[PDB]
Amino acid sequence: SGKRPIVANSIQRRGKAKREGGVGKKTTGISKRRQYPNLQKVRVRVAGQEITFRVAASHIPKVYELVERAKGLRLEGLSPKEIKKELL
Amino acid sequence: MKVILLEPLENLGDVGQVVDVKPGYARNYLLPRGLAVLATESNLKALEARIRAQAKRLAERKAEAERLKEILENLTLTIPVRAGETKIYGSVTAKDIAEALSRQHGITIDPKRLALEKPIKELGEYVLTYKPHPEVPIQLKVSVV
RNA sequence: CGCGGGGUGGAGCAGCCUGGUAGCUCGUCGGGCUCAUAACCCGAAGGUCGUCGGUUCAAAUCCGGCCCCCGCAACCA
RNA sequence: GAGCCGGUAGCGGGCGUGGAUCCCUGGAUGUCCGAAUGGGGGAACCCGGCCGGCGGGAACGCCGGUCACCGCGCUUUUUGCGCGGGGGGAACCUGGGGAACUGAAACAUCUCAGUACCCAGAGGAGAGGAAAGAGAAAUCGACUCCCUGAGUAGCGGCGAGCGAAAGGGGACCAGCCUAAACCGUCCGGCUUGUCCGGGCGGGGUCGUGGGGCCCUCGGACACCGAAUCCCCAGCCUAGCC
RNA sequence: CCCCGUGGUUCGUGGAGCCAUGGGGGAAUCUGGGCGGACCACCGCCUAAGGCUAAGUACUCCGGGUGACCGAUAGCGCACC
RNA sequence: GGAGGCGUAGGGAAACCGAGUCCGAACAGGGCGUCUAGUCCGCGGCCGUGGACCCGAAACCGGGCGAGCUAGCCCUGGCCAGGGUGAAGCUGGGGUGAGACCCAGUGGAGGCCCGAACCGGUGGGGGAUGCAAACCCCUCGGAUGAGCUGGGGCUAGGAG
RNA sequence: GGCGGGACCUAAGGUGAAGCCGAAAGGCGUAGCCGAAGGGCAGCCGGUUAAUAUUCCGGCCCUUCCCGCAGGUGCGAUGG
RNA sequence: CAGGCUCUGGCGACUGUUUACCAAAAACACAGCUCUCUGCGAACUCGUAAGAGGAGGUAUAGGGAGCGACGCUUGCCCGG
RNA sequence: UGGCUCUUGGUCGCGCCUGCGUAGGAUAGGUGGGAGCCUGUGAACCCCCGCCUCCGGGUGGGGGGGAGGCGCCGGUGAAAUACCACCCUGGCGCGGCUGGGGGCCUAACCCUCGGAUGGGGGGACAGCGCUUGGCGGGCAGUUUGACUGGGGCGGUCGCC
RNA sequence: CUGACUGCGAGGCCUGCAAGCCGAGCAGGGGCGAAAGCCGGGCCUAGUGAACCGGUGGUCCCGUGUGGAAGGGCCAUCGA
Ligand SMILES: [Mg+2]
Ligand SMILES: [Mg+2]
Ligand SMILES: [Mg+2]
Ligand SMILES: [Mg+2]
Ligand SMILES: [Mg+2]
Ligand SMILES: [Mg+2]
Ligand SMILES: [Mg+2]
Ligand SMILES: [Mg+2]
Ligand SMILES: [Mg+2]
Ligand SMILES: [Mg+2]
Ligand SMILES: [Mg+2]
Ligand SMILES: [Mg+2]
Ligand SMILES: [Mg+2]
Ligand SMILES: [Mg+2]
Ligand SMILES: [Mg+2]
Ligand SMILES: [Mg+2]
Ligand SMILES: [Mg+2]
Ligand SMILES: [Mg+2]
Ligand SMILES: [Mg+2]
Ligand SMILES: [Mg+2]
Ligand SMILES: [Mg+2]
Ligand SMILES: [Mg+2]
Ligand SMILES: [Mg+2]
Ligand SMILES: [Mg+2]
Ligand SMILES: [Mg+2]
Ligand SMILES: [Mg+2]
Ligand SMILES: [Mg+2]
Ligand SMILES: [Mg+2]
Ligand SMILES: [Mg+2]
Ligand SMILES: [Mg+2]
Ligand SMILES: [Mg+2]
Ligand SMILES: [Mg+2]
Ligand SMILES: [Mg+2]
Ligand SMILES: [Mg+2]
Ligand SMILES: [Mg+2]
Ligand SMILES: [Mg+2]
Ligand SMILES: [Mg+2]
Ligand SMILES: [Mg+2]
Ligand SMILES: [Mg+2]
Ligand SMILES: [Mg+2]
Ligand SMILES: [Mg+2]
Ligand SMILES: [Mg+2]
Ligand SMILES: [Mg+2]
Ligand SMILES: [Mg+2]
Ligand SMILES: [Mg+2]
Ligand SMILES: [Mg+2]
Ligand SMILES: [Mg+2]
Ligand SMILES: [Mg+2]
Ligand SMILES: [Mg+2]
Ligand SMILES: [Mg+2]
Ligand SMILES: [Mg+2]
Ligand SMILES: [Mg+2]
Ligand SMILES: [Mg+2]
Ligand SMILES: [Mg+2]
Ligand SMILES: [Mg+2]
Ligand SMILES: [Mg+2]
Ligand SMILES: [Mg+2]
Ligand SMILES: [Mg+2]
Ligand SMILES: [Mg+2]
Ligand SMILES: [Mg+2]
Ligand SMILES: [Mg+2]
Ligand SMILES: [Mg+2]
Ligand SMILES: [Mg+2]
Ligand SMILES: [Mg+2]
Ligand SMILES: [Mg+2]
Ligand SMILES: [Mg+2]
Ligand SMILES: [Mg+2]
Ligand SMILES: [Mg+2]
Ligand SMILES: [Mg+2]
Ligand SMILES: [Mg+2]
Ligand SMILES: [Mg+2]
Ligand SMILES: [Mg+2]
Ligand SMILES: [Mg+2]
Ligand SMILES: [Mg+2]
Ligand SMILES: [Mg+2]
Ligand SMILES: [Mg+2]
Ligand SMILES: [Mg+2]
Ligand SMILES: [Mg+2]
Ligand SMILES: [Mg+2]
Ligand SMILES: [Mg+2]
Ligand SMILES: [Mg+2]
Ligand SMILES: [Mg+2]
Ligand SMILES: [Mg+2]
Ligand SMILES: [Mg+2]
Ligand SMILES: [Mg+2]
Ligand SMILES: [Mg+2]
Ligand SMILES: [Mg+2]
Ligand SMILES: [Mg+2]
Ligand SMILES: [Mg+2]
Ligand SMILES: [Mg+2]
Ligand SMILES: [Mg+2]
Ligand SMILES: [Mg+2]
Ligand SMILES: [Mg+2]
Ligand SMILES: [Mg+2]
Ligand SMILES: [Mg+2]
Ligand SMILES: [Mg+2]
Ligand SMILES: [Mg+2]
Ligand SMILES: [Mg+2]
Ligand SMILES: [Mg+2]
Ligand SMILES: [Mg+2]
Ligand SMILES: [Mg+2]
Ligand SMILES: [Mg+2]
Ligand SMILES: [Mg+2]
Ligand SMILES: [Mg+2]
Ligand SMILES: [Mg+2]
Ligand SMILES: [Mg+2]
Ligand SMILES: [Mg+2]
Ligand SMILES: [Mg+2]
Ligand SMILES: [Mg+2]
Ligand SMILES: [Mg+2]
Ligand SMILES: [Mg+2]
Ligand SMILES: [Mg+2]
Ligand SMILES: [Mg+2]
Ligand SMILES: [Mg+2]
Ligand SMILES: [Mg+2]
Ligand SMILES: [Mg+2]
Ligand SMILES: [Mg+2]
Ligand SMILES: [Mg+2]
Ligand SMILES: [Mg+2]
Ligand SMILES: [Mg+2]
Ligand SMILES: [Mg+2]
Ligand SMILES: [Mg+2]
Ligand SMILES: [Mg+2]
Ligand SMILES: [Mg+2]
Ligand SMILES: [Mg+2]
Ligand SMILES: [Mg+2]
Ligand SMILES: [Mg+2]
Ligand SMILES: [Mg+2]
Ligand SMILES: [Mg+2]
Ligand SMILES: [Mg+2]
Ligand SMILES: [Mg+2]
Ligand SMILES: [Mg+2]
Ligand SMILES: [Mg+2]
Ligand SMILES: [Mg+2]
Ligand SMILES: [Mg+2]
Ligand SMILES: [Mg+2]
Ligand SMILES: [Mg+2]
Ligand SMILES: [Mg+2]
Ligand SMILES: [Mg+2]
Ligand SMILES: [Mg+2]
Ligand SMILES: [Mg+2]
Ligand SMILES: [Mg+2]
Ligand SMILES: [Mg+2]
Ligand SMILES: [Mg+2]
Ligand SMILES: [Mg+2]
Ligand SMILES: [Mg+2]
Ligand SMILES: [Mg+2]
Ligand SMILES: [Mg+2]
Ligand SMILES: [Mg+2]
Ligand SMILES: [Mg+2]
Ligand SMILES: [Mg+2]
Ligand SMILES: [Mg+2]
Ligand SMILES: [Mg+2]
Ligand SMILES: [Mg+2]
Ligand SMILES: [Mg+2]
Ligand SMILES: [Mg+2]
Ligand SMILES: [Mg+2]
Ligand SMILES: [Mg+2]
Ligand SMILES: [Mg+2]
Ligand SMILES: [Mg+2]
Ligand SMILES: [Mg+2]
Ligand SMILES: [Mg+2]
Ligand SMILES: [Mg+2]
Ligand SMILES: [Mg+2]
Ligand SMILES: [Mg+2]
Ligand SMILES: [Mg+2]
Ligand SMILES: [Mg+2]
Ligand SMILES: [Mg+2]
Ligand SMILES: [Mg+2]
Ligand SMILES: [Mg+2]
Ligand SMILES: [Mg+2]
Ligand SMILES: [Mg+2]
Ligand SMILES: [Mg+2]
Ligand SMILES: [Mg+2]
Ligand SMILES: [Mg+2]
Ligand SMILES: [Mg+2]
Ligand SMILES: [Mg+2]
Ligand SMILES: [Mg+2]
Ligand SMILES: [Mg+2]
Ligand SMILES: [Mg+2]
Ligand SMILES: [Mg+2]
Ligand SMILES: [Mg+2]
Ligand SMILES: [Mg+2]
Ligand SMILES: [Mg+2]
Ligand SMILES: [Mg+2]
Ligand SMILES: [Mg+2]
Ligand SMILES: [Mg+2]
Ligand SMILES: [Mg+2]
Ligand SMILES: [Mg+2]
Ligand SMILES: [Mg+2]
Ligand SMILES: [Mg+2]
Ligand SMILES: [Mg+2]
Ligand SMILES: [Mg+2]
Ligand SMILES: [Mg+2]
Ligand SMILES: [Mg+2]
Ligand SMILES: [Mg+2]
Ligand SMILES: [Mg+2]
Ligand SMILES: [Mg+2]
Ligand SMILES: [Mg+2]
Ligand SMILES: [Mg+2]
Ligand SMILES: [Mg+2]
Ligand SMILES: [Mg+2]
Ligand SMILES: [Mg+2]
Ligand SMILES: [Mg+2]
Ligand SMILES: [Mg+2]
Ligand SMILES: [Mg+2]
Ligand SMILES: [Mg+2]
Ligand SMILES: [Mg+2]
Ligand SMILES: [Mg+2]
Ligand SMILES: [Mg+2]
Ligand SMILES: [Mg+2]
Ligand SMILES: [Mg+2]
Ligand SMILES: [Mg+2]
Ligand SMILES: [Mg+2]
Ligand SMILES: [Mg+2]
Ligand SMILES: [Mg+2]
Ligand SMILES: [Mg+2]
Ligand SMILES: [Mg+2]
Ligand SMILES: [Mg+2]
Ligand SMILES: [Mg+2]
Ligand SMILES: [Mg+2]
Ligand SMILES: [Mg+2]
Ligand SMILES: [Mg+2]
Ligand SMILES: [Mg+2]
Ligand SMILES: [Mg+2]
Ligand SMILES: [Mg+2]
Ligand SMILES: [Mg+2]
Ligand SMILES: [Mg+2]
Ligand SMILES: [Mg+2]
Ligand SMILES: [Mg+2]
Ligand SMILES: [Mg+2]
Ligand SMILES: [Mg+2]
Ligand SMILES: [Mg+2]
Ligand SMILES: [Mg+2]
Ligand SMILES: [Mg+2]
Ligand SMILES: [Mg+2]
Ligand SMILES: [Mg+2]
Ligand SMILES: [Mg+2]
Ligand SMILES: [Mg+2]
Ligand SMILES: [Mg+2]
Ligand SMILES: [Mg+2]
Ligand SMILES: [Mg+2]
Ligand SMILES: [Mg+2]
Ligand SMILES: [Mg+2]
Ligand SMILES: [Mg+2]
Ligand SMILES: [Mg+2]
Ligand SMILES: [Mg+2]
Ligand SMILES: [Mg+2]
Ligand SMILES: [Mg+2]
Ligand SMILES: [Mg+2]
Ligand SMILES: [Mg+2]
Ligand SMILES: [Mg+2]
Ligand SMILES: [Mg+2]
Ligand SMILES: [Mg+2]
Ligand SMILES: [Mg+2]
Ligand SMILES: [Mg+2]
Ligand SMILES: [Mg+2]
Ligand SMILES: [Mg+2]
Ligand SMILES: [Mg+2]
Ligand SMILES: [Mg+2]
Ligand SMILES: [Mg+2]
Ligand SMILES: [Mg+2]
Ligand SMILES: [Mg+2]
Ligand SMILES: [Mg+2]
Ligand SMILES: [Mg+2]
Ligand SMILES: [Mg+2]
Ligand SMILES: [Mg+2]
Ligand SMILES: [Mg+2]
Ligand SMILES: [Mg+2]
Ligand SMILES: [Mg+2]
Ligand SMILES: [Mg+2]
Ligand SMILES: [Mg+2]
Ligand SMILES: [Mg+2]
Ligand SMILES: [Mg+2]
Ligand SMILES: [Mg+2]
Ligand SMILES: [Mg+2]
Ligand SMILES: [Mg+2]
Ligand SMILES: [Mg+2]
Ligand SMILES: [Mg+2]
Ligand SMILES: [Mg+2]
Ligand SMILES: [Mg+2]
Ligand SMILES: [Mg+2]
Ligand SMILES: [Mg+2]
Ligand SMILES: [Mg+2]
Ligand SMILES: [Mg+2]
């Protein structure tokens, strides 16, 4: 999946194997294949409660940057999932 | 990573600093324990504030130091309070040293920022050392009688 | 094709570092010794050290090219 | 404007110039099933909560109302209340996935073809759209569609095949709003600050570069103007001469 | 932005740029930054990483009009319950 | 409606030149080209692209539909006339130092025996436009088991 | 009302709050809910109709529920 | 209604299983032997995944393979 | 994707040291300069210490000691033996860049414990993402010629 | 001594096409020979391979806004 601040699906783009010179020629073999987004979990606190993020490796920082913006935010209310959501 | 730490560590350094560490050390330790903080744009500036605020602050106090430093130098506090022929009937403290000053002129001064251990019980004239700033000492002339 | 490392006694290899050095095993002949092959002991012959050119006082040695076998992957319309 | 109680005659019995049947518009009523939505389930059935009613009526039954889930917003968490989603549609449209036969006179690159089909979503269309454009003219000026450019330029086991764009001719014609600097205010947090952040309001939108703040111009009634709003013409949903 | 893997384009790795982007590294705010088919210089063009926008276009469930269209083995599978 | 197309000039890979031009040192030779044709519409014959005269595969691929037949398992129930044989164990007696062991009685074991239901399908005949798209008669196999059977439910197409 | 099923229970399975997974469609899943030819539950004998009958009738017998009374006791649950 | 018996070979130990509809067997299966993988979030299988089976099992267990009651036995070769 | 620590490599700069056939008196990597060079910018002879070895000498660090010490040519080898310079072969001390190996830790990530903000095991490993090369009928798509007194097998396939 | 030439090539043989073969003479520039003249390999008929893709040398040419460069073309030759 893709899920979080990430915003990245999983693109199906082929991988074609070839045999060759480049200084004599270059020929082929080709098939569809699915490229996945490097993707990790990120646990963080945010007031009370924990809260995980199924984010891509790229935007791991964005998530911390989000908790920083959350300090300026008024939250609580037994909001486990609810925080994440209201957490933009 | 760039991070601004809020705690001295033999590791990285004294508080308020800003040092590069590997993101891990930040993400999974320093940052959440709170020993350090993501040095975002906001924080770097929130640190300007934290500086400028006390920075100009102290200088503006030292201001009111060269203010007293000039008055307190060209002046002697004549302190009339009964006394034997050498010793004093009772005693003069900084508190008194202070009120006499705040009356005999109107200049207010913190009694504590005034070097004097045991109260004066001798009769005579002295010069006690006042200190609102650790780089602005003031020799205060006086005269119990 | 470019990459790598060698052509040393009748057989190879050590010597090629970091120049001042041909020795090893078996083999050939002779001698010693055994019933005897043989083991064993003494001694000797059999190498432009692939080749030519160059450094150096001095090379198998360092360097160029060449002649050849081995190996490396990689290309073949 | 004379008949009428469908197709549908007959048994039986009615209605119409006190203007019926019939046609157009609006409203009413609308069992159960179906997105199906109180809960269940083998659609068209079965069982129940709360409130009010019906019967002698507390047991039973029936009637009226109401009670799924999900998103967004007020609700202080709360529990609420409010607007929205759900499902369907011939073809058309966009997006996420996506073949093989067959062709190459075999076949693997290649072709068929981003077609067939599956999925989600849009709507009377959909997509695209005001230049980080094109490309050689010190030129053009959003997007879309048609003609042409052109079977060109190219791509290609240089095979089989595939196959542009600019430019010109037409249709249509339209441009706009934000983000940020800076200013104001509401709330939170905290190492109370000349701060950090979140929300709301002002401000601002460009490539002759534009915008912000500061100073000078006078800063203006004027000037432009909706793709939102109102009314009207016209038009369609019965007829008439 | 450069690199690795790909997709789009006429472009099948080709001297391969442009648009897009799964992985890695990772800026700047106009003396900025993209592009004009590798690259470099010169000279031009253009301002990315927010959004909306009518008409001209496509379709025929539906109603109407018309035919060198059919006439019941034809014409829609069905003129007909 | 002149955008656009074809035609008016060729030769050369091109740069280029032009009634020429290319090869070449060549005013040798030689290739190709000069001494003009064309286009627009109708019609016909053929060619290319599309299913391209018509009817016919065995196949392949995409999405769906099937385990109410059959196969396996899961859940819960049901069924197996009658007869036979007589294991261990136990009781008792014998036996020995104690015992193994012996005998009798008792007992009721078993993918045990005979054989109906029920589950098969061995050989023969019959049937062969059938009673029947697998039947019929004789015969034969299993029959407390790895048994048979009702109801509920699960697994499927390169999959079960 | 008593037979069978339902206003009872749970089985395999199914479904499916929570939770997890997946390009979409979807896949898995605790509780719970559904799911029976299993558990649970009150009717027998006889008569009668052209045609039904533990269903109508006759005799005899029983269950749950509501209300009231009399008597009795800490009563009380999806929890043990 | 209701066994023809005997002797002697082959195959397969045995009861079972099978080509629904031309093959019931000497074919499969079987108890049993051997090799081998697997230390538990097991190995292996299904699934893109989550997950599930394995097993709520733990090497006297589980997967894979061959041989196939029982008796006697199972030689030499590690170049490919 | 992290904290600590030991250990080791490449490579560059700096610093410093090693590389001993006769010969010349000599155990002088190279080439070139220049007769002069050290010592109070405290020397020779001698005690202590590190490192090398060709077993002699060599070089660096602590003291006694005191104004004395080396070179040159002749000699001599292939070259000259003070001193200064660029550099080589090999190595040591510093920092820069950069990698390989061991150990420990816990907080990522993973497992687990009658909820746990927690505790226990694992641990920067494993899982997963991108990329590398490999093994790979488990699976997929295809290919596997024509002549031919039928096909196959055999023979043949172009040129003189 | 190096005509085992360079630039051509009238005209034919042969032939479905593609290909194969013989060739006078012209220019350049040269070898042998006194000269006439002969020499564009070998007495002759076998000793071979279209196209495409690519390599090395060269060179009037092309070079994506311009100048270069990348690459390509042309000539020569190479890998069946
Ligand atoms: Mg996820
Ligand atoms: Mg991404
Ligand atoms: Mg998605
Ligand atoms: Mg790949
Ligand atoms: Mg190349
Ligand atoms: Mg190719
Ligand atoms: Mg293909
Ligand atoms: Mg394919
Ligand atoms: Mg993490
Ligand atoms: Mg969460
Ligand atoms: Mg990254
Ligand atoms: Mg914030
Ligand atoms: Mg809440
Ligand atoms: Mg809550
Ligand atoms: Mg939400
Ligand atoms: Mg809110
Ligand atoms: Mg990191
Ligand atoms: Mg006094
Ligand atoms: Mg007195
Ligand atoms: Mg006062
Ligand atoms: Mg004051
Ligand atoms: Mg004061
Ligand atoms: Mg100070
Ligand atoms: Mg090598
Ligand atoms: Mg040898
Ligand atoms: Mg040897
Ligand atoms: Mg040796
Ligand atoms: Mg010997
Ligand atoms: Mg010899
Ligand atoms: Mg030799
Ligand atoms: Mg010799
Ligand atoms: Mg050989
Ligand atoms: Mg060999
Ligand atoms: Mg080798
Ligand atoms: Mg009428
Ligand atoms: Mg009527
Ligand atoms: Mg009627
Ligand atoms: Mg009627
Ligand atoms: Mg009538
Ligand atoms: Mg009538
Ligand atoms: Mg009548
Ligand atoms: Mg009428
Ligand atoms: Mg009528
Ligand atoms: Mg109506
Ligand atoms: Mg009503
Ligand atoms: Mg309903
Ligand atoms: Mg409702
Ligand atoms: Mg429902
Ligand atoms: Mg009520
Ligand atoms: Mg009532
Ligand atoms: Mg209603
Ligand atoms: Mg109700
Ligand atoms: Mg929900
Ligand atoms: Mg909701
Ligand atoms: Mg709202
Ligand atoms: Mg809400
Ligand atoms: Mg409200
Ligand atoms: Mg509010
Ligand atoms: Mg709420
Ligand atoms: Mg309230
Ligand atoms: Mg609330
Ligand atoms: Mg509500
Ligand atoms: Mg509610
Ligand atoms: Mg509302
Ligand atoms: Mg809607
Ligand atoms: Mg819709
Ligand atoms: Mg698409
Ligand atoms: Mg897609
Ligand atoms: Mg095929
Ligand atoms: Mg074929
Ligand atoms: Mg295609
Ligand atoms: Mg599509
Ligand atoms: Mg959706
Ligand atoms: Mg829809
Ligand atoms: Mg539109
Ligand atoms: Mg749009
Ligand atoms: Mg704009
Ligand atoms: Mg195509
Ligand atoms: Mg086409
Ligand atoms: Mg076009
Ligand atoms: Mg145009
Ligand atoms: Mg136009
Ligand atoms: Mg028009
Ligand atoms: Mg316009
Ligand atoms: Mg604010
Ligand atoms: Mg907000
Ligand atoms: Mg604002
Ligand atoms: Mg605003
Ligand atoms: Mg505005
Ligand atoms: Mg303005
Ligand atoms: Mg703009
Ligand atoms: Mg400006
Ligand atoms: Mg202003
Ligand atoms: Mg004014
Ligand atoms: Mg103004
Ligand atoms: Mg507007
Ligand atoms: Mg009208
Ligand atoms: Mg009307
Ligand atoms: Mg009238
Ligand atoms: Mg770029
Ligand atoms: Mg990569
Ligand atoms: Mg790669
Ligand atoms: Mg790329
Ligand atoms: Mg694609
Ligand atoms: Mg492509
Ligand atoms: Mg194309
Ligand atoms: Mg392509
Ligand atoms: Mg490309
Ligand atoms: Mg790009
Ligand atoms: Mg990317
Ligand atoms: Mg760009
Ligand atoms: Mg451009
Ligand atoms: Mg360019
Ligand atoms: Mg531009
Ligand atoms: Mg722009
Ligand atoms: Mg921008
Ligand atoms: Mg913009
Ligand atoms: Mg825009
Ligand atoms: Mg945009
Ligand atoms: Mg639009
Ligand atoms: Mg139209
Ligand atoms: Mg019509
Ligand atoms: Mg009509
Ligand atoms: Mg008509
Ligand atoms: Mg007609
Ligand atoms: Mg008919
Ligand atoms: Mg018909
Ligand atoms: Mg007729
Ligand atoms: Mg007919
Ligand atoms: Mg129709
Ligand atoms: Mg019809
Ligand atoms: Mg009908
Ligand atoms: Mg009909
Ligand atoms: Mg031409
Ligand atoms: Mg001529
Ligand atoms: Mg001719
Ligand atoms: Mg001519
Ligand atoms: Mg001619
Ligand atoms: Mg002509
Ligand atoms: Mg014509
Ligand atoms: Mg024609
Ligand atoms: Mg033709
Ligand atoms: Mg054609
Ligand atoms: Mg056909
Ligand atoms: Mg035809
Ligand atoms: Mg045709
Ligand atoms: Mg079945
Ligand atoms: Mg059956
Ligand atoms: Mg029995
Ligand atoms: Mg007995
Ligand atoms: Mg006894
Ligand atoms: Mg006994
Ligand atoms: Mg007895
Ligand atoms: Mg016994
Ligand atoms: Mg006994
Ligand atoms: Mg007995
Ligand atoms: Mg017995
Ligand atoms: Mg008995
Ligand atoms: Mg039996
Ligand atoms: Mg038997
Ligand atoms: Mg029976
Ligand atoms: Mg039977
Ligand atoms: Mg039978
Ligand atoms: Mg039979
Ligand atoms: Mg049979
Ligand atoms: Mg038979
Ligand atoms: Mg028969
Ligand atoms: Mg018959
Ligand atoms: Mg018959
Ligand atoms: Mg029988
Ligand atoms: Mg039997
Ligand atoms: Mg059964
Ligand atoms: Mg059963
Ligand atoms: Mg049933
Ligand atoms: Mg199939
Ligand atoms: Mg299929
Ligand atoms: Mg299979
Ligand atoms: Mg299978
Ligand atoms: Mg009963
Ligand atoms: Mg009942
Ligand atoms: Mg129930
Ligand atoms: Mg039930
Ligand atoms: Mg239940
Ligand atoms: Mg269950
Ligand atoms: Mg789902
Ligand atoms: Mg979903
Ligand atoms: Mg499910
Ligand atoms: Mg159900
Ligand atoms: Mg139930
Ligand atoms: Mg029951
Ligand atoms: Mg029952
Ligand atoms: Mg009873
Ligand atoms: Mg009764
Ligand atoms: Mg009874
Ligand atoms: Mg009856
Ligand atoms: Mg009764
Ligand atoms: Mg009690
Ligand atoms: Mg109590
Ligand atoms: Mg109780
Ligand atoms: Mg009998
Ligand atoms: Mg018998
Ligand atoms: Mg007999
Ligand atoms: Mg027998
Ligand atoms: Mg058998
Ligand atoms: Mg046997
Ligand atoms: Mg049996
Ligand atoms: Mg079976
Ligand atoms: Mg059978
Ligand atoms: Mg059977
Ligand atoms: Mg059959
Ligand atoms: Mg069959
Ligand atoms: Mg049998
Ligand atoms: Mg079988
Ligand atoms: Mg076994
Ligand atoms: Mg055995
Ligand atoms: Mg093991
Ligand atoms: Mg598998
Ligand atoms: Mg798998
Ligand atoms: Mg498990
Ligand atoms: Mg289990
Ligand atoms: Mg085993
Ligand atoms: Mg034996
Ligand atoms: Mg054996
Ligand atoms: Mg033997
Ligand atoms: Mg072997
Ligand atoms: Mg071995
Ligand atoms: Mg071996
Ligand atoms: Mg790693
Ligand atoms: Mg040396
Ligand atoms: Mg020597
Ligand atoms: Mg001498
Ligand atoms: Mg010098
Ligand atoms: Mg000199
Ligand atoms: Mg001199
Ligand atoms: Mg010196
Ligand atoms: Mg000196
Ligand atoms: Mg020493
Ligand atoms: Mg030395
Ligand atoms: Mg000298
Ligand atoms: Mg010297
Ligand atoms: Mg350091
Ligand atoms: Mg280092
Ligand atoms: Mg370093
Ligand atoms: Mg380490
Ligand atoms: Mg450890
Ligand atoms: Mg520990
Ligand atoms: Mg630990
Ligand atoms: Mg701890
Ligand atoms: Mg992690
Ligand atoms: Mg926890
Ligand atoms: Mg934790
Ligand atoms: Mg823990
Ligand atoms: Mg732990
Ligand atoms: Mg540990
Ligand atoms: Mg480890
Ligand atoms: Mg790792
Ligand atoms: Mg292998
Ligand atoms: Mg294999
Ligand atoms: Mg392979
Ligand atoms: Mg293979
Ligand atoms: Mg295959
Ligand atoms: Mg194919
Ligand atoms: Mg082939
Ligand atoms: Mg043939
Ligand atoms: Mg033949
Ligand atoms: Mg014949
Ligand atoms: Mg053959
Ligand atoms: Mg020939
Ligand atoms: Mg000719
Ligand atoms: Mg010819
Ligand atoms: Mg020839
Ligand atoms: Mg010929
Ligand atoms: Mg000859
Ligand atoms: Mg001939
Ligand atoms: Mg080809
Ligand atoms: Mg070429
Ligand atoms: Mg050139
Ligand atoms: Mg030329
Ligand atoms: Mg040029
Ligand atoms: Mg040029
Ligand atoms: Mg261009
Ligand atoms: Mg130009
Ligand atoms: Mg250029
Ligand atoms: Mg070139
Ligand atoms: Mg070239």
